[PDB]
Amino acid sequence: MSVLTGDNQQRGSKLFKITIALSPTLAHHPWPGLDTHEPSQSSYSTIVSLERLLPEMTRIKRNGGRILEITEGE
Amino acid sequence: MQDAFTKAIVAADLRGSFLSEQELNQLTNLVKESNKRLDAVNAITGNAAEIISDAAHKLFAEQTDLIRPGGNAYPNRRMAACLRDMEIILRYVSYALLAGDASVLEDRCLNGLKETYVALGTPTRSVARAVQLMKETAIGYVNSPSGVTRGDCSALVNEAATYFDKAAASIA
Amino acid sequence: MQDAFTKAIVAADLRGSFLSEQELNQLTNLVKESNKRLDAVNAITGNAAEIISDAAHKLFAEQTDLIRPGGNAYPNRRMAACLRDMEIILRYVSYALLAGDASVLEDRCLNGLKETYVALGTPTRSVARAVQLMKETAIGYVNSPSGVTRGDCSALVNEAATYFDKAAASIA
Amino acid sequence: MQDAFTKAIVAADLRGSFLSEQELNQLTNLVKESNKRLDAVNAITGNAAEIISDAAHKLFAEQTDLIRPGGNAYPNRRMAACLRDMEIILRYVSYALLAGDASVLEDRCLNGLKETYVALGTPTRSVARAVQLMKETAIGYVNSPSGVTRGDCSALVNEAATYFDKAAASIA
Amino acid sequence: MKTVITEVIASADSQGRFLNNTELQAANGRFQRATASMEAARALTSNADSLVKGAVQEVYNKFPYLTQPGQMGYGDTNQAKCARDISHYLRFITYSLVAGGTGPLDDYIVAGLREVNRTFNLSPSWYIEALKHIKGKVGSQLSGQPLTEANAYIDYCINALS
Amino acid sequence: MKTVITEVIASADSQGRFLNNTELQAANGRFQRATASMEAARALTSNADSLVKGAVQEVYNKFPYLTQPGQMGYGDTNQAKCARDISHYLRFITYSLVAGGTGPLDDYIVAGLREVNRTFNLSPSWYIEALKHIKGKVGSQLSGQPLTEANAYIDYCINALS
Amino acid sequence: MKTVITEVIASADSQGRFLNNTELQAANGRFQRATASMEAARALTSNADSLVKGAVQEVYNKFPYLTQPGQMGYGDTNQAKCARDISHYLRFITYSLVAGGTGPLDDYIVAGLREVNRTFNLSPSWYIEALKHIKGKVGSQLSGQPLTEANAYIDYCINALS
Amino acid sequence: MKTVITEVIASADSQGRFLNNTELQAANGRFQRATASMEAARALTSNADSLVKGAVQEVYNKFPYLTQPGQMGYGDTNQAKCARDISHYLRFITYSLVAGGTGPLDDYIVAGLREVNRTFNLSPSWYIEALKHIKGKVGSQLSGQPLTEANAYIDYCINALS
Amino acid sequence: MNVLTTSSQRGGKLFKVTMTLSPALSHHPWPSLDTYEPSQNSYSVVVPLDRLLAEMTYIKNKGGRVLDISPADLEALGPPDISSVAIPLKVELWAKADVSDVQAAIVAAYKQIFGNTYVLESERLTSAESLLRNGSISVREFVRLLAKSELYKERFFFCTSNNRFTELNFKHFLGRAPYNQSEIAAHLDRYQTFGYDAEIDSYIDSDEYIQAFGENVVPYYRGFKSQSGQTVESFNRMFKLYRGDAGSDTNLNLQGQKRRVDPKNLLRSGRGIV
Ligand SMILES: CCC1=C(C)/C(=C/C2=NC(=C\c3[nH]c(/C=C4\NC(=O)[C@H](C)[C@H]4CC)c(C)c3CCC(=O)O)/C(CCC(=O)O)=C2C)NC1=O
Ligand SMILES: CCC1=C(C)/C(=C/C2=NC(=C\c3[nH]c(/C=C4\NC(=O)[C@H](C)[C@H]4CC)c(C)c3CCC(=O)O)/C(CCC(=O)O)=C2C)NC1=O
Ligand SMILES: CCC1=C(C)/C(=C/C2=NC(=C\c3[nH]c(/C=C4\NC(=O)[C@H](C)[C@H]4CC)c(C)c3CCC(=O)O)/C(CCC(=O)O)=C2C)NC1=O
Ligand SMILES: CCC1=C(C)/C(=C/C2=NC(=C\c3[nH]c(/C=C4\NC(=O)[C@H](C)[C@H]4CC)c(C)c3CCC(=O)O)/C(CCC(=O)O)=C2C)NC1=O
Ligand SMILES: CCC1=C(C)/C(=C/C2=NC(=C\c3[nH]c(/C=C4\NC(=O)[C@H](C)[C@H]4CC)c(C)c3CCC(=O)O)/C(CCC(=O)O)=C2C)NC1=O
Ligand SMILES: CCC1=C(C)/C(=C/C2=NC(=C\c3[nH]c(/C=C4\NC(=O)[C@H](C)[C@H]4CC)c(C)c3CCC(=O)O)/C(CCC(=O)O)=C2C)NC1=O
Ligand SMILES: CCC1=C(C)/C(=C/C2=NC(=C\c3[nH]c(/C=C4\NC(=O)[C@H](C)[C@H]4CC)c(C)c3CCC(=O)O)/C(CCC(=O)O)=C2C)NC1=O
Ligand SMILES: CCC1=C(C)/C(=C/C2=NC(=C\c3[nH]c(/C=C4\NC(=O)[C@H](C)[C@H]4CC)c(C)c3CCC(=O)O)/C(CCC(=O)O)=C2C)NC1=O
Ligand SMILES: CCC1=C(C)/C(=C/C2=NC(=C\c3[nH]c(/C=C4\NC(=O)[C@H](C)[C@H]4CC)c(C)c3CCC(=O)O)/C(CCC(=O)O)=C2C)NC1=O
Ligand SMILES: CCC1=C(C)/C(=C/C2=NC(=C\c3[nH]c(/C=C4\NC(=O)[C@H](C)[C@H]4CC)c(C)c3CCC(=O)O)/C(CCC(=O)O)=C2C)NC1=O
Ligand SMILES: CCC1=C(C)/C(=C/C2=NC(=C\c3[nH]c(/C=C4\NC(=O)[C@H](C)[C@H]4CC)c(C)c3CCC(=O)O)/C(CCC(=O)O)=C2C)NC1=O
Ligand SMILES: CCC1=C(C)/C(=C/C2=NC(=C\c3[nH]c(/C=C4\NC(=O)[C@H](C)[C@H]4CC)c(C)c3CCC(=O)O)/C(CCC(=O)O)=C2C)NC1=O
Repeated sequence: MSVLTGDNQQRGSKLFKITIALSPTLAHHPWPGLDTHEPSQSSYSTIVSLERLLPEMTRIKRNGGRILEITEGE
Repeated sequence: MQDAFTKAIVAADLRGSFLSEQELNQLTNLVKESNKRLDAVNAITGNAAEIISDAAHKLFAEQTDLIRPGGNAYPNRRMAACLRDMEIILRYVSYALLAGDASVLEDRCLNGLKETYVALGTPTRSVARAVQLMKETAIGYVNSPSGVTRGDCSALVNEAATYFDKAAASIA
Repeated sequence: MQDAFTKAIVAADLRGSFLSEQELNQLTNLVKESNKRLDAVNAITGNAAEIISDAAHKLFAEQTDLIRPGGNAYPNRRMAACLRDMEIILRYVSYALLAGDASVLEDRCLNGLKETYVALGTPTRSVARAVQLMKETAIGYVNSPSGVTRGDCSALVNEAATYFDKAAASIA
Repeated sequence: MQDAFTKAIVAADLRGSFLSEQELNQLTNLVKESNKRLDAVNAITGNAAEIISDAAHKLFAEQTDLIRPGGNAYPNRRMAACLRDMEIILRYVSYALLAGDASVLEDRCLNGLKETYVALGTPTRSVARAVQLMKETAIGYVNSPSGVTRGDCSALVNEAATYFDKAAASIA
Repeated sequence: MKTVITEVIASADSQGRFLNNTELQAANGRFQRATASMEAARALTSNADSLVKGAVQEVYNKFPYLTQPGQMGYGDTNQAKCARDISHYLRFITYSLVAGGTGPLDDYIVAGLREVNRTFNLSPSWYIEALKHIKGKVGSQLSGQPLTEANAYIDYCINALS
Repeated sequence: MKTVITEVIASADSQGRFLNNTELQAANGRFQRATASMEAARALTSNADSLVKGAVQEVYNKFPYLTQPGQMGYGDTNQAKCARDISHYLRFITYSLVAGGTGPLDDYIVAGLREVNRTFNLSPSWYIEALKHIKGKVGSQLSGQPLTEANAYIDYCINALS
Repeated sequence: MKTVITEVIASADSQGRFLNNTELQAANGRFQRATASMEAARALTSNADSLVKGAVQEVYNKFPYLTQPGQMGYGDTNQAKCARDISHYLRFITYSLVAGGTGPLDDYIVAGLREVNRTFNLSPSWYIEALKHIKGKVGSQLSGQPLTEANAYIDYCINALS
Repeated sequence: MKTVITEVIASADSQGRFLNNTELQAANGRFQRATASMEAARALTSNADSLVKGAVQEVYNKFPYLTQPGQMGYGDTNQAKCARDISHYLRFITYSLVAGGTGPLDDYIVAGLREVNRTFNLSPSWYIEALKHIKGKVGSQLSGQPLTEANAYIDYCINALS
Repeated sequence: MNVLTTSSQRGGKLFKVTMTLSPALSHHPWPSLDTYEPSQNSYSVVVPLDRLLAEMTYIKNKGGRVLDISPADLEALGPPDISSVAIPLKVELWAKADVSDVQAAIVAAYKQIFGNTYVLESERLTSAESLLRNGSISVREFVRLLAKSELYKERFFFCTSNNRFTELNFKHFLGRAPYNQSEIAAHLDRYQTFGYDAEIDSYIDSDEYIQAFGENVVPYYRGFKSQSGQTVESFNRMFKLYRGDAGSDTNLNLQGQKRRVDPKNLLRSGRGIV
């Protein structure tokens, strides 16, 4: 389950579980048709280390998806 | 991944046993019907595009709301996505028409589906309607093909149906 | 990402319609006030460092617990993180101000932020306050700048405030 | 990456100097002709597909060996690669044309081809011929467009040509 | 959704950077150009439908076999869905005009276009010919920079379909 | 080197895409803005001599102690290298004005600034105070959009140093 | 080039592994199947001439308008390049039959197909109709497993074009 | 679990692709081969009892010292766990025969083998010698393609242990 | 002396050598000063095995520097065959997979992302694969999850310079060679101030990446075909980057992980500032 297992090989210090409404702005099936996505990935839970927290968020917003939540990983 | 033999083997092993003469002959029969099975899988592959297309035409004939603004198969980006995962149910059901076991679905299609389409607000019955239409047409093709030897494929048509029906049930 | 025009377009499309003469002129007015808007965004960019610094000096003047051991802006590492967050929020507020829409702020910055801070033990009420101080000083600058043509920027000062107030509300 | 201004700046800096009144007015003139420049870049963008297509039809009209087996635009995979390269080069020529500097063209891209295609055995003179065909048609469009104000675009047509000619020379 | 404003903001954000004079100069372009854009928008807005019926018919006149029985320009439903589709294109053209970029076209018509058209047996040629016709008539509804804008976006759709 | 032109081209290239109406609108901003920019540039260019001597002195007047013996505002070489450095800043400001973006400042002064200043024991405060002074005097050499441009870039340097 | 043999070898290599009973069983399929495949190949090979002329004509009979002036089924060169193209397809079908996989079709016709057809204004519908016709006639040149093989590959091309 | 069927399906899935003639030819191999495989399976199944006792003993006859006190072929529990282990191998051989691939062997005996044997002080040599003996006797229970199959898998285990 | 034919005469192993010569070996017979031809700045010559020790000794003495020795017969078999990879097979992951659909993806991401080095079974990222199977994450994350892993850090980053890392990164993550000297520089400066992790994100959240791979497509080769905003010389870099189907990224080379794209070569495509 994306119910993070362990530290999910992130190492680092704290783990924050961040969920975003990722677009079609990002992702996109290799298919010929319209940079879409496979319904189901509307919200994308993801666990990142404290050191990598800021960079990831910057490139999430930059590519258009918007963060929906944030909780410390444990 | 399992196929019908692998499934037998896993159940035997859980007993600590060599395969039962029961299980052996069930598998001998699968080998017996395997040419028919190959034709059945070939029927789907050879008409994949039309199966998806025809299912599609009919889905939107019935549910003209999906192609209005506000609808989940509008605009082109989303209509393309719809065509794609109709292709999805079709192909995964076709790969299942091969194993003699649903697990390829229980392990994936029947797993996590609670927090999918439902999370998105995608109406599963409409996805299941497209699945149901793919089933009708796919089986149509399994039953009426190009110069295949005449015989009875109803056992295989049933089994293909249950794969289509698994997917539908899992999604709705 | 949305801007004020893009927002109009999305609402129009959900009706299946070309933009209403209502919506057209609302957007004509945004173009009318756009030089002022550019000065307002420029006011923030041109004083970003001081806006953060001055907010900061004042935050710790009020809340001397944050800079004691045990406090969330102690030692240097944590103070740098806090100074960095002040900059990040001021940055997305300026983006919203160029855009005429809060969405970039809500989607890339505010979404999940409160729950992050709570997980971290970062006192959200103090963060809300730091945002209130940035607002005071930022607007100060929007209202009293270098040789800009004299006129009325209160509409824009309000709108900037609501972006600061969104962030504060979202975090506290 | 350079544009025509950036180029001026780099040369000035190498003298340790503020821009010469000479260089200033050369750049004032570029700003003077910039609406024409935008139309010229727009002429190419607005007809990119036809420019490539028409160049292509004509390239293979002349060199019917490329579309025979043994030929470098056979089978479909290779033709798609060749069509893709035509687009890539037309694209960087349009970038150079917006920039006023072959620094995104001659600088940002005309070198390995000669040796590489000679190594791939690709006849460079034929590749230069494809660029000439694009050039002919592209300039055609720069000179005869939809309701643009009448005037003299020959300076810009020349400059566009030199970008096409750089590419040709670099590759043959 | 691609506009001058969103583009400069995206570029700032991705470098972790406040908007600077480079980015604000850019924005001024978009704001200075709103008047011409929005005049084109108003003219295209009020003179609208007939463009669709004109282009629909022209698809059948150029592909006669189209309006014959057994074909895809026959019966109320095909001809209805055609008008609708050209109307979608003109709608997004006006949106792209108003928005200051191709975003609306990219997100709602270009992304996925070919896959859809290929599954449904819709030839791009029709749509190009609908748009070529719309481009002919828009020659006398507008002029100057409003026409250039209208053209920019019509041509953008034609290239998306080639 | 960051200019409006290079930025839009970079963004097109990275998506494998021809320049479209979004990108050309952006470019028009940069070209429309050139007149104000270049007026600022000409005024800063001809006053350079005195702007530099004014700011150099102001560094000593605000930090009196710098000009005492054993200090870094003492002797011909320190005071010479100071004038030069402010002159470098004004030079790149004019370049940024002419170029239509912060590129010249980013590439030739900002990239590496702190490391250099830290190794050589140069306090940013001096440089901020040089620039604050230059900003005071440029208030009466320019006005309107040329002043706004001059300000944009002077302030950009001050933020780079804080 | 995708064949049963290359596929199993690829799968072994990528796991750093000798071919095992799984992979050799697979190969036996390809070898056992060669007889039917190669009978289809010989029949398609000697009838090539007429299969091509039959399908070429059928493209004009199904799309009558193609053969009128100003159209793409008119003049010696279009009609010549058409015969050639169907001949290419039949050629690669025979190759795929002989090779024991779709490789020849994948590498020489499928990779790039749509881009090429789209640049040159070639409708897949023609090619599907050429192939549907070839499929009709191959019904009486072959039967049993040679027909199934011929069908497999003809249908594979039709799906590649939809 | 590696079988011809799972392998071709895996390869299709990973390219996002329907099963094609390449993959179905492969499957036919596995199905055509089932008869020989399953004959080997039935013979190994009913002789299991004696094949195991034969190989167990042969481990002691080839390594006489194992059966002395203080050694790992002494006492009921060692000798019991040995019979069991060879029985595990024969069991998975029959499974691999029936399954059409090495999967059952790979997943249940090969993955982890050396780590386990090394921690428990079990020499592969014994197991190779058990299998060499089983291979000797299976020479007269089977012949033709059933023997080749039995051999394929016995040898596969011996290579896994070297 | 340049590009060779043939191997041996009596029998040998021909090695071709490359150097950089002073006017001490080769000069014009002119009236002044000794100079060698400017284009034979680095010169190469093929010598059979016995004459080889004597030649290297001579060259080193009279001033030259040996740049390389490599057998002639290695170097006669051309440049790689690229048919498998001109146009690849795309491998995507559907919403609701059949399970072995998902098996296909993992094997391919591995091959492509790790650059064809063997990833042994002890080695694989199992917990992360669990995630993809349940949906949870999409085919993009494993492309991102694999890159931040130690295995990726260890074979490609820790032991080579930053120039090399970035060049590999473009090949793996984007499928294309690195177009400009600016690209190399822009990246090296990012790693230096935001760390390794931020820098990894920068290829996976890029616009170029997003267009081609979207989110459910495994990154695949695409640099053997013309792309947009690609200098022309980036199609010759791709040959230097990929050495054939049996070639791989390999950090186990005797000489170590090194370059493959000459720094001089990158500058030919343009030089600016920053
Ligand atoms: C991690 C990889 C990944 C996946 C899998 C993903 C799924 C995903 N699908 C979405 C939407 C969507 N998905 C669909 C899909 C469908 N509609 C139907 O009727 C069919 C049953 C089905 C196609 C088979 C539609 C129609 C939407 C748009 C819903 C709306 O905005 O109303 C969204 C919302 C954001 C957007 O619209 O771009 C996400 C995040 N996103 C991702 O990043
Ligand atoms: C390339 C992979 C591959 C395929 C596809 C394959 C097909 C195949 N199908 C066969 C038979 C057949 N196939 C069918 C199938 C059908 N009968 C019907 O009436 C239905 C419409 C259809 C249901 C699926 C039947 C009835 C037979 C004859 C009985 C049998 O052999 O089991 C046979 C035995 C020879 C023959 O009688 O023609 C082969 C070899 N063999 C292969 O190696
Ligand atoms: C999307 C843009 C974005 C935001 C907004 C963001 C917030 C954010 N702030 C963080 C930490 C932090 N934030 C602060 C902030 C404060 N401490 C105080 O006492 C004050 C009340 C306040 C300053 C006003 C501190 C001290 C930490 C470090 C907490 C710790 O590690 O103990 C972290 C954890 C990762 C890290 O330390 O780098 C995130 C993700 N990250 C982002 O990427
Ligand atoms: C480089 C990007 C860029 C900027 C920044 C820009 C600014 C700009 N601000 C302007 C006007 C102005 N700007 C303001 C702004 C203000 N008035 C006040 O009293 C407040 C202190 C402040 C509130 C924000 C006002 C009142 C005008 C005159 C009215 C108007 O033109 O709307 C004008 C019209 C010319 C003029 O009257 O000076 C320009 C071009 N143009 C650009 O291209
Ligand atoms: C600076 C602008 C620019 C140019 C000009 C350019 C050329 C160029 N052409 C390439 C490939 C190619 N070019 C062709 C072209 C042809 N094949 C034929 O048989 C014909 C004779 C000819 C078409 C007329 C083909 C087939 C390939 C692929 C070669 C392969 O991968 O096997 C490649 C390798 C990268 C790739 O495949 O994308 C480059 C860099 N790249 C650039 O960035
Ligand atoms: C959206 C980006 C953008 C574009 C494209 C743009 C075009 C543009 N082209 C213009 C003029 C013009 N454009 C041309 C161009 C041509 N004359 C010819 O006869 C040739 C066929 C063609 C050569 C390229 C000429 C001659 C003028 C009038 C003179 C001038 O203003 O320089 C003008 C001044 C107003 C006018 O006279 O119409 C604008 C605004 N402005 C923009 O902001
Ligand atoms: C938001 C932007 C958007 C576009 C552009 C769009 C196109 C589009 N056109 C469609 C169908 C269609 N399109 C046409 C088009 C035509 N028929 C004719 O008489 C002419 C030849 C031609 C007009 C030039 C026809 C006949 C169909 C019905 C196809 C079918 O279901 O068989 C469908 C299938 C769903 C449906 O049946 O409505 C889509 C998605 N959908 C969108 O959401
Ligand atoms: C291209 C842009 C650029 C800048 C901005 C630049 C700054 C710069 N200032 C330097 C030194 C210096 N800078 C100063 C500055 C001052 N001394 C005073 O009297 C005042 C307090 C102050 C002026 C406000 C001094 C005294 C040195 C000599 C430091 C030393 O070597 O001890 C040096 C060291 C190399 C040298 O000694 O020249 C650099 C690189 N270099 C550049 O290339
Ligand atoms: C190796 C496999 C392979 C295929 C399949 C292939 C297709 C192909 N067909 C082409 C042209 C063509 N294809 C046709 C096709 C037709 N014209 C008609 O009368 C009918 C409607 C139709 C036949 C059904 C026509 C008319 C052209 C000329 C297009 C042009 O240049 O305008 C071209 C452009 C180069 C050229 O002009 O020859 C390619 C590459 N090329 C290949 O290398
Ligand atoms: C599913 C497949 C599978 C295999 C193959 C397997 C091997 C295996 N053999 C074991 C022990 C053993 N194996 C033997 C083997 C032998 N002793 C003798 O007399 C002979 C020399 C030899 C037989 C040739 C012995 C003596 C032990 C006990 C080792 C100990 O615990 O000290 C153990 C340790 C757990 C236990 O004590 O049972 C494993 C896991 N386990 C498995 O699950
Ligand atoms: C094909 C016609 C041809 C050319 C063009 C040529 C160039 C050339 N210039 C050389 C040296 C040289 N060239 C220069 C030139 C300069 N030094 C400077 O500082 C200035 C910037 C510049 C004069 C403007 C110098 C100083 C050397 C000697 C370098 C040395 O030995 O240290 C050499 C090395 C051999 C020699 O020294 O004779 C060659 C081959 N040789 C040729 O055969
Ligand atoms: C600048 C002054 C100068 C030096 C130093 C020099 C070295 C030199 N040693 C050479 C060969 C050689 N050098 C040796 C030396 C040795 N073989 C061994 O096993 C020992 C380890 C070692 C003796 C201690 C041998 C055996 C060859 C002949 C290699 C061959 O042809 O197979 C050659 C190739 C040309 C020739 O064989 O004459 C050169 C150039 N040449 C020079 O002009």
